[PDB]
Amino acid sequence: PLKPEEHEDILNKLLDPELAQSERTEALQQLRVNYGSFVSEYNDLTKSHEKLAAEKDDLIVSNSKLFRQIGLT
Amino acid sequence: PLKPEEHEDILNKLLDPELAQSERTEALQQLRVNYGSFVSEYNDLTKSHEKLAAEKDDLIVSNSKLFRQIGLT
Repeated sequence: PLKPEEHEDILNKLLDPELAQSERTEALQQLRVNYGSFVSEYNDLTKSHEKLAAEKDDLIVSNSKLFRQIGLT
Repeated sequence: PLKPEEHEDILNKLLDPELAQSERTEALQQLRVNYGSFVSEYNDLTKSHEKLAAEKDDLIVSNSKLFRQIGLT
């Protein structure tokens, strides 16, 4: 969910070798939290889509058989 | 695109305050490389799951019409 820009700033902040240890730990924690959530959501759309796909496949085959008959007649 | 496990490794590597200044920028790049991808696949997936969703409902509709039609013959 973090806009590539927003995420970019963080990548920035972490560039500083002299960044406090408290603030750089905080930054890496946000990357973690955000990445975990992202993966989660992506993982849903991916299982939800895989299913939605299966249904489509059934229907394509089903209809291809029916359509072969609108031709018989 | 980057296994949670794989991303977890990077975030730990970057926690070390001593890490080689050249080296943290290197790894700090992957988080931008990978994050670029992710934001993409997720957008295409959403762009695709929308479309599939529609096609699915239409296949249902065209399945109903095909069937019913063959029955008139």
